[PDB]
Amino acid sequence: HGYVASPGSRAFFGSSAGGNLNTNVGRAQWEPQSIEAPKNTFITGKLASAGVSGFEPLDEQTATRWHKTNITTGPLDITWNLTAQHRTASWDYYITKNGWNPNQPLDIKNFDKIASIDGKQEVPNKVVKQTINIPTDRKGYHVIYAVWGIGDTVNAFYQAIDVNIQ
Ligand SMILES: [Cu+2]
Repeated sequence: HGYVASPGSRAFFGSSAGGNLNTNVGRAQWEPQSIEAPKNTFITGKLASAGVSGFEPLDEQTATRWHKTNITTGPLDITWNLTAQHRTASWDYYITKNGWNPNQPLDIKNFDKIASIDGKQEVPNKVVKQTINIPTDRKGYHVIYAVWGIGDTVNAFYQAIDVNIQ
């Protein structure tokens, strides 16, 4: 169990720790760490919630619905907080392509992978800091999809992150 705290994930921003910068986020208000589903679950319109019961409000998609963190292209520091550390297989990061439609349901086919870090089947610390590169053809509102793949189960934790790139 864990979430991306920086840049704040869509779920994290729903919690008091995230400043309640997103409203009406269902279970994300209290447990943004709990978005757990089998690996390779990428159902169109159900990426933000990973299809998980109680997280449905996260799946709404418009250009103005969610709070964005202002970022630049190039290096971006990602910080996860884990409320329950687990042996880890992988960390994968995707971002929406230039030209994607922010008023349409999220579809993984409209993202590129942009980083992949091997967990080496070890147990990470409760704060995990990684650096990924944001490609320079991205400007404006984009969604980063951060995926923590568990080493000793068939599951992953899924974190949609709303960013405004300038
Ligand atoms: Cu857990």
